[PDB]
This record gives sequence, structure tokens and C-alpha cells, in this order.
Amino acid sequence: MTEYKLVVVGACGVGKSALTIQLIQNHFVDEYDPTIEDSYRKQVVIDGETSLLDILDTAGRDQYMRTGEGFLLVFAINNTKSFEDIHHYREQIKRVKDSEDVPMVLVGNKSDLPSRTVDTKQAQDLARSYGIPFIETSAKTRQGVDDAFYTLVREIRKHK
Ligand SMILES: *CCC(=O)N1CCN(c2nnc(-c3ccccc3)c3cc(-c4c(O)cccc4F)c(Cl)cc23)CC1
Ligand SMILES: Nc1nc2c(ncn2[C@@H]2O[C@H](COP(=O)(O)OP(=O)(O)O)[C@@H](O)[C@H]2O)c(=O)[nH]1
Ligand SMILES: [Mg+2]
Repeated sequence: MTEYKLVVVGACGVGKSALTIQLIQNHFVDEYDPTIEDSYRKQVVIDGETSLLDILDTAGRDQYMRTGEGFLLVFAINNTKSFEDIHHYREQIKRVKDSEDVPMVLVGNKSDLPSRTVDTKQAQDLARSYGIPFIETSAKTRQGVDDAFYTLVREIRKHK
């Protein structure tokens, strides 16, 4: 039985809240208040081991981020600016965590949408350059949502 502090980061409107609420409440919330930043808790079993997840859904400071054990780097597959922002979020995290190996997962959300502007290959190549996994999600359909969070827990376990 182990605890994990997870932090969900990424540009405004990529689906941080939608992803987190899907994980916790098992339904899709359209346009969750973009200014609400809160922590959520969920107990799960991953690879046989019971895990309590403490999840911070960041919104509109260093202290909270330093206590994070792993980070979901979320962009939206129809929003190139959010994908370009990922390297900046990565840099901010490394600086506050002291540029050490920090468990992270790259998450490409909104996979249900047709107007794609970032391809999986691009995201895989970015994830490869950081030595982290890439997971594609849709908070709307729930595809990949558990995978993103569970993969992060696995990355934290490998680090610990
Ligand atoms: C629409 C409201 C929303 O969802 N917000 C979350 C994203 N917020 C935000 N914007 N910019 C930066 C940033 C990124 C790179 C360089 C400067 C500023 C944000 C950074 C962080 C952050 C910090 O400050 C430290 C460690 C890890 C981080 F992700 C956060 Cl938490 C949020 C940032 C705008 C509001
Ligand atoms: N089509 C689609 N829309 C999404 C998805 N995830 C979030 N959204 C929508 O994208 C917008 C931003 O989502 P939100 O969770 O508020 O993003 P946040 O600012 O990162 O917390 C909202 O209008 C959501 O309903 C998704 O997977 N697919
Ligand atoms: Mg939000």
C-alpha cells in the first residue's frame, strides 16, 4: 500500500480538469470552471499494489509543485500552441524539483476530435527525447484516461 502525489499541468483548455474528473467521478464535464484549482483523491490497484492517488489539477506555488512526485504534461492534439508549451512546463518542473530525474508522462488529449494539428509521431518523438512515455487520451470518451494516470504511477515506482 503506497501513496502518490500527482500533478496535472499544461496550457489552459487542454483538458486537465476533464481528465481528472473522469478519473475520479467517471463522467465527462463540459467546460469545468477554468479558475478552480483543487486536489482530488482516489484509491486504485495498479499491478497488484493498492495505491492512493493525491491529484492536483492546476489552474489559474513552488511549494505545491515540489511536493509533486510525478507530473502529467497535458497538451491537446488540436492545439499546436499547447504542444509547444510542453517544453516550457518541463523546464519549470525540473527547476523547482532541482533538475533531477522527475517522473513524467506526456499526454495528448482530445483524441476524439477530427481537426488534429499534432500527430502521434511528433508526440512520441518528444516523449522519446525526454525518456518518458506518451499516452493519447480523450476525456470525452474516457479512452486512455486511466492509462495516463496509471502509467505515471508506474514511472514514479520505477524512480522510487
Ligand atoms: C486556464 C487556466 C489554467 O488551466 N491554468 C493552468 C496553466 N497556468 C500556467 N500558465 N503558464 C505557466 C508557465 C509555464 C512556463 C513558463 C512560465 C509559466 C504555468 C506554469 C506552472 C507551473 C509552475 O509555475 C511550476 C511548476 C510546474 C508548473 F506546471 C503552472 Cl502549475 C501553471 C502555469 C495558467 C492557468
Ligand atoms: N472534444 C473534447 N473536448 C474536451 C476533452 N477534454 C476536455 N475537453 C473540453 O476542452 C475544454 C477545456 O477542458 P478543461 O478540462 O477545462 O481544460 P483545463 O483548462 O486544462 O482544465 C472544455 O470545453 C472541455 O469540455 C476531450 O477529450 N475531447
Ligand atoms: Mg481546469
